[PDB]
Amino acid sequence: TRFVLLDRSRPGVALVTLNRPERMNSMAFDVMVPLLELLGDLRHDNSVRVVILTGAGRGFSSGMEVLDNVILALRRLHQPVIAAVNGAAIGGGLCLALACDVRIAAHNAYFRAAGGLTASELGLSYLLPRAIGTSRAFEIMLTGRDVDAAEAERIGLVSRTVPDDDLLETCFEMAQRMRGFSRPGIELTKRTLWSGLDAASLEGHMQAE
Amino acid sequence: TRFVLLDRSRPGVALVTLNRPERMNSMAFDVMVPLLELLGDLRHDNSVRVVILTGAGRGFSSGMEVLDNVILALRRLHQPVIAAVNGAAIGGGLCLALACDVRIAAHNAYFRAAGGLTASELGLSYLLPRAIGTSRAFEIMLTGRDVDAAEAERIGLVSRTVPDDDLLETCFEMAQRMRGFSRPGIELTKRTLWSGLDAASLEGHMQAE
Amino acid sequence: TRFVLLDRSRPGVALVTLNRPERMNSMAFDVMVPLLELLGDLRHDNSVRVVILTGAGRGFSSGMEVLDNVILALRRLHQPVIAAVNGAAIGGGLCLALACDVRIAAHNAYFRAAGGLTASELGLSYLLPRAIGTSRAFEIMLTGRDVDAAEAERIGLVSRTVPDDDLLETCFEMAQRMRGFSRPGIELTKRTLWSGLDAASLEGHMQAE
Repeated sequence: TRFVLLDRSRPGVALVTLNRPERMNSMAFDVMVPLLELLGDLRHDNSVRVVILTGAGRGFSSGMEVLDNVILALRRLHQPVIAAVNGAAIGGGLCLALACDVRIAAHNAYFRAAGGLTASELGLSYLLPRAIGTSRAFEIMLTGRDVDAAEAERIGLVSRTVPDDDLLETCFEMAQRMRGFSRPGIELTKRTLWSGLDAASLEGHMQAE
Repeated sequence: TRFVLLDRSRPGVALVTLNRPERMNSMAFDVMVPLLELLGDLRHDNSVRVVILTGAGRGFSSGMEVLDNVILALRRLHQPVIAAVNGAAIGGGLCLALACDVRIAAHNAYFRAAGGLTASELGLSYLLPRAIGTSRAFEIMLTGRDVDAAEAERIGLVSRTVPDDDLLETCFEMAQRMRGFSRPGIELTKRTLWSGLDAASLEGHMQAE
Repeated sequence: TRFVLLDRSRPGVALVTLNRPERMNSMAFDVMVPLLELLGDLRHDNSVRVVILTGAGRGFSSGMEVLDNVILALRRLHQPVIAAVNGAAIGGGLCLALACDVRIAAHNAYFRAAGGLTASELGLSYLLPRAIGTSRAFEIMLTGRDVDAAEAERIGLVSRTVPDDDLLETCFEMAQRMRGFSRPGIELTKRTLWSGLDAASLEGHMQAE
């Protein structure tokens, strides 16, 4: 009945579930705003070392902009965010997954860019070519085709694709491994990675303080 | 007898053929300048939704700079450009293909960087690592080796590799699919993609107007 | 007994061996400083066309910063540098390999990011996502897992993976091929490639002089 659920069962992990499976967790206002407030809170929760983000039901997400705020909130966390893509990641849903630090896909997952200049398409146009190279990003976005989970793994859109039944535990297993590193160590890795993408030059980035 | 041919057989599509098969469509002045003027015209033709670019004969192209003007003209089109790489794409020819939005290769195609600071090598050095990653771009350009069509598909230099006999119709099939999207929608996708490559940061790009 | 060895057996090639196999050629001060001085000398040696960099013993390298100076010295050479990754490339060792122009791996090799804001992690965070895309770079660096030589080749972290016994000769064969191009031609290719990575835009890069 809540639009975004939080699960703190596992030590050091916050499992966040987009919860309107009826509408394929479409990123309407009443989903993205509570998500934004939760992401803000999680930033200050030092018991949480890793965030796993997933969708209730059949889809991950079918996707006055709040998506850009959410994207930057994900990036602002000192915790790594693992997207557990359990089903359809479409438009804003694909962009949300690309805003996470790691993606793992269920066999059931597929990915589509879709949709008017939106935060979603701007985010996609920045992040997708940097994930999978310009050739594949360009034709996927220009044809608007579906990318299945096997292809997503092959081309490096996700890190791994696993049986639907194994998805969350794979993510929990990865989170558990990440817990073994120090909180400031992991944070620095995440921060250098995202700022490395924006860096003007190699030398400038190496001079970062 | 014309050095660049235009074919408007298929609705919404302009098939452009580099036509000096004798010299493997080498990007001499008398080819690139008519191509440049045609690309300028196509920009204003609202009957054309998609451009397919290919070479006459055995090669795609064997490649006071006009290549840079052509590169920027391709990019300036609101229409997606599909390179139908039917054979040898060498030097300026590879750079021309990389300046298109999507590449499809015939079984017959192969790719080589070749050649004096040229627009070709500058364009390549920017575009190839962004297409296929720095490791592969660097050694392909530093060894100057041939890359066959099967490898090109594997590493994401092209989106697909198909039988020689099926090349153009695969491209027409993709163009036909792209026609289904609105003209301003497709345009925005192409524009965000190319400007995304040049963007200084994620956040700056998301603030684009 | 020297910490960095130079081998000029093969014409046009300088084979540089990191020589403290006892400590897995860890990039301590007494290794990196002589390497830095050697890289400086090699820059002025016009008999040397290609540099091959490798490690003595079982590892490539297990890795007040001098690593950043070494990184920029490698990049400053007009000669291509081929990393012959003969074993463990860990932390600064992986970053060193990523600072070379081409990587070839022995069957024996594996790669790990490891480690406090260091030149190593900054260099990695810039170079790894540009080599293999953000999805794989991010999870490899955030999980700190080992990447074996077969995977490294598959994802384009290295150009090729070969039997341990064949590693150096594969590199010598590639160097021999690179020798066939002119010294200023090869130099320009290397320079456009590295500056292309830092370029602000396609058009700006094409206007380079």
